Amino acid sequence: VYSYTEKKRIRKDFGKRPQVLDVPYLLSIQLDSFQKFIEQDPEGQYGLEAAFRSVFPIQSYSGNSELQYVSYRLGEPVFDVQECQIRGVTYSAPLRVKLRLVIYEREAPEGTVKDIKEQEVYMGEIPLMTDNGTFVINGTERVIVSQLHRSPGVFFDSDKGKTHSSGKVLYNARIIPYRGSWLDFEFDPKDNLFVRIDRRRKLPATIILRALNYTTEQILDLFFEKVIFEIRDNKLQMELVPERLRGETASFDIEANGKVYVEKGRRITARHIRQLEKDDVKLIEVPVEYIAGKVVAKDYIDESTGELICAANMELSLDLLAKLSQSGHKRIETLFTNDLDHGPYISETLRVDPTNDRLSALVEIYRMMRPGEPPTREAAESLFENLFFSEDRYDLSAVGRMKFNRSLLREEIEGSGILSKDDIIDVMKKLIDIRNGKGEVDDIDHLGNRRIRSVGEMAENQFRVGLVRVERAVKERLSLGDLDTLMPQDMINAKPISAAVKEFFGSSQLSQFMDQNNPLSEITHKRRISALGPGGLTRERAGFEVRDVHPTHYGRVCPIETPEGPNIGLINSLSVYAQTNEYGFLETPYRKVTDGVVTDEIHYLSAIEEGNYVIAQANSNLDEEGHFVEDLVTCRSKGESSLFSRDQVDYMDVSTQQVVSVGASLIPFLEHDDANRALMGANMQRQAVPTLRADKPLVGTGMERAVAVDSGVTAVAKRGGVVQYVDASRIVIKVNEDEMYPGEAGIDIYNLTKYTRSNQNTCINQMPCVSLGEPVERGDVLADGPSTDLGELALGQNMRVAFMPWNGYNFEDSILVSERVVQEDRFTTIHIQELACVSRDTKLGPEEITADIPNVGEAALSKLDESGIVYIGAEVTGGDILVGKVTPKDSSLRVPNGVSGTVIDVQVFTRDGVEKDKRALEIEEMQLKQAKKDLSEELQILEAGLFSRIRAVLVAGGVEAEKLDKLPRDRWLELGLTDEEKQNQLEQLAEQYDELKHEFEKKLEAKRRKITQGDDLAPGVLKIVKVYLAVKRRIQPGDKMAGRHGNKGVISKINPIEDMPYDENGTPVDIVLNPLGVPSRMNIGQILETHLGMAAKGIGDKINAMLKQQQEVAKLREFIQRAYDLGADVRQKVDLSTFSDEEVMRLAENLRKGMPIATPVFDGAKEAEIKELLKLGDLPTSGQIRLYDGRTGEQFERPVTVGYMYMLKLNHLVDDKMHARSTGSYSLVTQQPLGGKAQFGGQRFGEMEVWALEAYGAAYTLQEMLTVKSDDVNGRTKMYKNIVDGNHQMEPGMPESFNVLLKEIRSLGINIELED
Amino acid sequence: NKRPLKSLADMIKGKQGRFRQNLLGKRVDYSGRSVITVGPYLRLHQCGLPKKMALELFKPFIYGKLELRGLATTIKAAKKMVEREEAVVWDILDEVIREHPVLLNRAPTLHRLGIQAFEPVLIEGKAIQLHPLVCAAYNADFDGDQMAVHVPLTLEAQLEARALMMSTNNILSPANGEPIIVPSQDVVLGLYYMTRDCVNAKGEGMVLTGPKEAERLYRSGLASLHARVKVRITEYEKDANGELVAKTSLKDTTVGRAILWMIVPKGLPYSIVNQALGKKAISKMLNTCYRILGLKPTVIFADQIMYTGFAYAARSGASVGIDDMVIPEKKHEIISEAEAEVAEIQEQFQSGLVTAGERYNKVIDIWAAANDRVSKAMMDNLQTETVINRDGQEEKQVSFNSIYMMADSGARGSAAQIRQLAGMRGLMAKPDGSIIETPITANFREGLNVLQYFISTHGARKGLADTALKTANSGYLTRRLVDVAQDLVVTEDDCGTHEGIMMTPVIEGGDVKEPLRDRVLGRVTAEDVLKPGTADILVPRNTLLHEQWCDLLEENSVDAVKVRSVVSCDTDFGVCAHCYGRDLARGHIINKGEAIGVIAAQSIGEPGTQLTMRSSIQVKNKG
DNA sequence: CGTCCGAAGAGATTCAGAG
DNA sequence: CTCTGAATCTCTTCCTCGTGTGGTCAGGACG
RNA sequence: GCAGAGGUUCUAGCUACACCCUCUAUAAAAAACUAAGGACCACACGA
Ligand SMILES: [Mg+2]
Repeated sequence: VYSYTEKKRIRKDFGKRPQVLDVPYLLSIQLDSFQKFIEQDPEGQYGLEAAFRSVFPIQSYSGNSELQYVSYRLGEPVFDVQECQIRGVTYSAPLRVKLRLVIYEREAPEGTVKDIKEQEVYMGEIPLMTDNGTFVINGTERVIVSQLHRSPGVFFDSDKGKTHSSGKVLYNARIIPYRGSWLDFEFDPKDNLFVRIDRRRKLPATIILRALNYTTEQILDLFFEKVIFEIRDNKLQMELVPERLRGETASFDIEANGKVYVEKGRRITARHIRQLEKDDVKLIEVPVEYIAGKVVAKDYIDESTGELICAANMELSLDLLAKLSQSGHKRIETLFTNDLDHGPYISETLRVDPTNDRLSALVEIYRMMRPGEPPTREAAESLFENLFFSEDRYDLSAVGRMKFNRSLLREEIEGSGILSKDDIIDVMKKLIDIRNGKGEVDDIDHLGNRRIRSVGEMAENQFRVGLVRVERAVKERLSLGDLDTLMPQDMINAKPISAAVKEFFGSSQLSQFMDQNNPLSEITHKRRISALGPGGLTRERAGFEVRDVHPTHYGRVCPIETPEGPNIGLINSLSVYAQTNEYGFLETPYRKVTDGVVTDEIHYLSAIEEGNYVIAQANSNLDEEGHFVEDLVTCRSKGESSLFSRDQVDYMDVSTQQVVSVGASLIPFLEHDDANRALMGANMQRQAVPTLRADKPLVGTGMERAVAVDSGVTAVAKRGGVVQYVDASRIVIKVNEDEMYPGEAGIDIYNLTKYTRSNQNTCINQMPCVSLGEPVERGDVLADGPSTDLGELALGQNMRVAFMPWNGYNFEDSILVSERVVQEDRFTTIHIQELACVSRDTKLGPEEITADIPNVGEAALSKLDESGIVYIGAEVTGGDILVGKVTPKDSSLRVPNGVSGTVIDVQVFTRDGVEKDKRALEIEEMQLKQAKKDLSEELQILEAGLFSRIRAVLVAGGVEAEKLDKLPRDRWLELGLTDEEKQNQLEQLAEQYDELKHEFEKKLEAKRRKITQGDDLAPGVLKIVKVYLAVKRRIQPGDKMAGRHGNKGVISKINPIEDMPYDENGTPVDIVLNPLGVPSRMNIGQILETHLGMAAKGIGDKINAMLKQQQEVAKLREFIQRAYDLGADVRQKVDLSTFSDEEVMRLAENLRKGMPIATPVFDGAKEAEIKELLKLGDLPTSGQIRLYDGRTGEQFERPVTVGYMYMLKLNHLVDDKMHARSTGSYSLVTQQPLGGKAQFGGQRFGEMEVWALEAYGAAYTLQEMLTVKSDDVNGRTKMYKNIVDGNHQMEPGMPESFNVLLKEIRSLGINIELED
Repeated sequence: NKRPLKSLADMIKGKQGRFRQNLLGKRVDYSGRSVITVGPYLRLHQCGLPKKMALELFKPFIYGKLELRGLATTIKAAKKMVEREEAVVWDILDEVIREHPVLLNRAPTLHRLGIQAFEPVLIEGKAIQLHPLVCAAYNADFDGDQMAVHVPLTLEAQLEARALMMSTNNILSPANGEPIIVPSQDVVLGLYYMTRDCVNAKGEGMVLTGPKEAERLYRSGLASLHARVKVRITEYEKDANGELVAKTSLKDTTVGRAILWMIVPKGLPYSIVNQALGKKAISKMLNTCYRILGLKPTVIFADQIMYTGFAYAARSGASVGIDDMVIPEKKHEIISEAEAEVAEIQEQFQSGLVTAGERYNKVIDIWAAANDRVSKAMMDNLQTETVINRDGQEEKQVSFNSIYMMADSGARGSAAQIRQLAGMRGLMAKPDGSIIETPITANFREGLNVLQYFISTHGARKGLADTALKTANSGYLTRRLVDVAQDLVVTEDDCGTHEGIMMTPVIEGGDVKEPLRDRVLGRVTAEDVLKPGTADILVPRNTLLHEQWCDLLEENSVDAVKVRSVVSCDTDFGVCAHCYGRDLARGHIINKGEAIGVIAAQSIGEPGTQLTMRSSIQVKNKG
């Protein structure tokens, strides 16, 4: 079965591998994340709830006052998305929050409250995301990109190599929290374990143990293994265990139980260990010289006086041995030191550490944290407990605790957010073990250590910041507050929380201005995964490691779609099938592999557990039983590609498109072109400008439909049915009876967005894709949005391309374009400009907007209306006047020079209080008329639908066809119908219609007030006039045109069609590319794409030939079936007999322009399949044909390659780039060019160009262009007067920038002057 | 915004400080930018330029001419006339662009030739047209590359731009004497296709009166472009004291090589156009033309050779296709042998005969051997497989395949860049640089496995990040090099210093990396060189070593030549001309004054972007 | 109506080993 | 016991130009 | 045409980069005409 719109033009899909999992909703990463944030979560986890619950204690200091959160509910947005975008206001929901204030009696903490005050308070103003997963901040559609940052937890880095400049590897452990203070435990080059908290001065890390209420004895009991020594008559008989002898040297002669085991100079072999274990030796005599090298563990005092004979952790000498022997210390505890692995590291720190008590440790920590002031014991204790033992000032998220327990190999998954003594000692023990050799350091770039912070998590963090900021003020106010003297609304204000949220959403390191020029651009910018951002590595601070792709990126982050330049690999996109785990990690679908069967069950796997199993390659053949036909299959066990037997395999890739993202998946033959060319092609697809009439690509991937549907550019059908009425501005869908709810179903109305200004000044145009009466199913495409054709993403426009040099006009990378392309408007793109005029307050009276402008001609004022605003639809040109504004004593807005076009609409916003001019009244009246017309249209349409609902029910059980036509349709409650459930349904519809009639005038009045009320504007402005200019930029020499395979070039010449190379058929090639760019830049995919497009157009031409002549539908059906079969078995498998025999004609007419072919990313068309496809048509199997010269007329030898490759048109048009300037306004430093942009500017003759002129014998052109052309005011004036005089003579003078430098150096206090 | 606020020292230091932002290099007026266009019809002394850009840049000149001719009484009326773009304004504009050079300027001006002068040719459009030859000098693409145009104002500025900065005056790069305007990518391919031969081509065998008859036969279509035919040529040589003598002979050649003969100037011999004429051959041709004919004949010859190369590359139709890249028939058996060998090595490791390290080394070695074998098989299939007759039984010739012609000619491509298309792509390394044990066996003509493409994108991301870091490192190095320099200019003409450095061809254990001919060329000796005959003044003490002297040195078999080094110069606050040597951009001694510190710094720093980041003694030959 | 609140190297700075 | 060399700590950049956007001391009321 | 004002237009026009005429304390026979301001930080992208 196929969808009806798919029946219109069904895409020939290659790919032998059968798909098991349908492509997920590409915008899930944003929509699902925000649905988690704004949702009311009863569990109070993950949402505005956790944020309120985490910060709602409100405990007064000795005031018995408490305020608690009870519930909240986001209000309905004041303005709809379209209304907020046109007004410039944010799309936000008022945050109705219900709060309960309770006051307890004094000195009665356990007593009940004396009064309860519950009320709903408006705090904050939280913006919402549209159905397309994008915010609207200030009239701009702004999207928040998900941030990939190092997850909270513990990571044992190395910093191997450069440190200490001796090859000695250091080891450090960072306790990175979600919010709080970092805690790094580093090693001194002399193997001393230091602590570095918040990257402050290095400190002996043993001080933190003392700060955690631990003495030396406890520290050595935790971090070292006690060895018991017994004083005996036989020279202090020593107790040794078998395990401690492994890896030891010949310390002495081991003789126990009157038997010798190991002699002098004999290594302790495992055989010796086994035989002494069989003998079970426990006590071994040791020479007194050996104990000198041991270190005491615990303190010892004599039993007579109790004085300190020997403290803990110092070397033992002969005098110490004599003192402990004479005292009578029978039991002696010593540390087990093994320089091989179990080396001493805490002991060295304790030698370095001069602190012996917890108070001294706290004092030193305070000194190293807050120096310059005398610390206090209470102050130090408070600082430490607020720094590590306090939830408010320090917290690890559930992901942080999970990572902590993963790295520490703990058992529990969850735990307290704050740390503890056990956590610190466990981290130190693991760091010590890493130093010893057991265990391995972790990789920061691993996706198991870098989670993804979505928009919901960022918004929750900013909300928590706002809540704590207002909590500080509430606590401060409540200290002196009085009970029962105020409403629970004065202490909390929406101002700071709203300011924080608005600042985050509008101006942030991550609040990216959405590049809304392509559906692919929107779909890949909302899925963008940036490492940069708040709480993230910066570009300069980012290492080479982070930029560079990790083996664990497979299936999680696309390794092909990254922005080249300053941030390469830092803003990498997310692969098509990857989804974010509930802890922020990146999962990946993976088919479970059973005993030998590749089972269809899809198990999402994170990066940490991917290594544990072995992953099979997607390009592994199966025998339809899940059995690899392939006894050894290539696999990815631990990030290493290696052949594995079938029985070894534990998991398989979900499909062949897993690794690539949506931006890189749409490139056909991605398996052929080079990775750099693939990267550039994926990047350039995001910046193609929509053509006027977008058309499907002849060769594609099959994800274009998925990208177009998933993105919000098109108008998908939420409910199926039939198209009752279709219009270029609206589409009405009559929902089917089996797809509509019993109540309030009616029919669906879709208001397609007409020509609207976009973020990159392009047209967001939606054209209907259906006619009247066309059946439509659920989730179907109805309107072809920008760069969309028949529900398929149509970025550019495919055309004939011949690969051959042509007189140098395609010299190295330039593109040659025929006159035929320009003639048929293939690349004419509508650009909507936003020329906004503002009337601010001015001294000595304000400025008017009337048409009275002095020192101007009547011709310029002819376009403007009587009130000084350009007539809608007027075709203005460069330098023309749009709206007449004169300042009090000629500041009217004018079209910028060069740009032209016709005004599409002029919207005016006027603040309340100032009377609106004639044009504003006319526009407001037309807006009211349009709103009333739309409301009446929906009134009549929904009334017709509801009557059809009623009439259909009234065909049985009291049917009166004649009686219905008699009485007017307004009243039907008097009709006689059986007292059954049908009568109840009619009564329900009648009551609903009555309530709707009551609400109709209310909402109409609300709309009238919305269009009447003065729109909020910036302070000190009268009214703002926005004029939208539609520029139709045709293709021109210099316009940057680029295909999908990384081949980019500027159009050199628009060559007349008569000069184009034509084949024997006479059809001239539309574009003549350069073959020389194929071998070096290995974009060989474009050659495969060219051949497949040639085959597709051959099929289309055969269909056209058998369609232009009146042929039987049987011939069309058999040819279409032959085309869709195409030899080698494919997943497509479309049968033409199941069609209705008249939609076959529609299909053939839709394939007249070319056969649509889908080439999946990594299992697309092979060379044999393409050759067979060429053989299907009249075209040769070689793919290249003889072409005759356009001018000479004789065929080119060595027949050239032609085909219809899908090449885009990037938005880097030459029209934008022209920046010529002679003289203009100057800067502060008096550098004349004034930072060239829209502002009329000269290009920075930078330091490199100055060096270049210095290398030449240039001292006059350089001098003129560094002095008289740039900043010398007298010099500039004299040069201008001289050139207009005709004498090109330079009056040198001196650059004013040097005078500025002299003044700045003098202002420092350094006299710098010149000698005369 | 919680950011450090700029102080009185933050605006005197750093990139954004007053020095490097407003004094060292400052924005200028009379400047415009646009994307660039090829426009092969131009000559390198001129460039295309849009009408709007010429109107805006030359506004003061247009105002002055309007005032002089009385079209507008006042600047104000003339400015209104320029806004109206009245037809009279365009005619005035054509007068101020007759001989007014403009300085084409690409943004990353790495070396001296980054900015060059051009006579603007008014074109309708909005894209600057840059001559194809100077694109290599500019390192400029046609992929959205934009370059600024600056208008010299004063007579001194325009005059020195014409005399020095013109592309006609910049033929040899300052880094080395080799030409910089050499046919680079497409014209070289056209010449290479032109100068070849089929062993059996249409119109092969008949004798031709001259190049005119060769053109007549080719254009009429009755003789193939490259067919081995004897032609009669009037080869001109200047073996006399500047006089050109004529030598007429029947040199066996092809039609295509005879076509180029009318392009080359008189002085050049025919032995330079009788080869396949790749990139290196054309570079040597242009260098010989510059060293023999001079500058103007070299410019005219370069323009004509560009024209013919483009025209006959268009006529060639040197396309690219799937059948143009051939898979070796032995590639499958080489892959099978490599798989068998790695299986044997793994089996040996499993038993324990070979541990991990030696197993890894063995696998890497055998995979490299298989890669070399498949590369050789690919080259044999790509240059030897071609079978074509000679009106007889059987013969084998050098291939005319599209990719082989586009790679062997040096037009664009290399050995690895052609291996990655038909042969095994090779062992591809991980981010850390350690080689993946199992290579990317599949090539680009065939598909790539998902893991194979993952390793490929590992390498590609490594290369892209390396380039991104390396361009910044090279820019910093260029800045340091320029600034340790820029006080060193040629202040004197000679110092009479006998000191110097003994120039000797460099040997690093292998063959001669650089012969003494190309190492001492253009430098003035310090003491008289002598041949095996003692007390022989083969070259006097203070004579510049031009091409003739170096050629004489090779045939006299000199070993070490003491030469005057700039280090040994005793001149204060500069160096003398003799101690420096040839300008490396003009065929004469360095001019007294020219700044050579900045030239040297730019020459050193320009290839920084092209750099990278990471027994027994046996006699070789008889002697 | 105006006015007062990572990384990479160099060099200085401790800092230390050995008679 | 006073310097020696050596580890430690602190400074100083770390390309070069374009083109679109958006955010920015924020005195505030009283004589 | 260098310090000011007036003139036929259109409040005001004396070279202000700036457009016509008069003279040194007085205002009109006269058509082409008029305006001299403007930073930093972030994001994305191109080479
Ligand atoms: Mg380029």
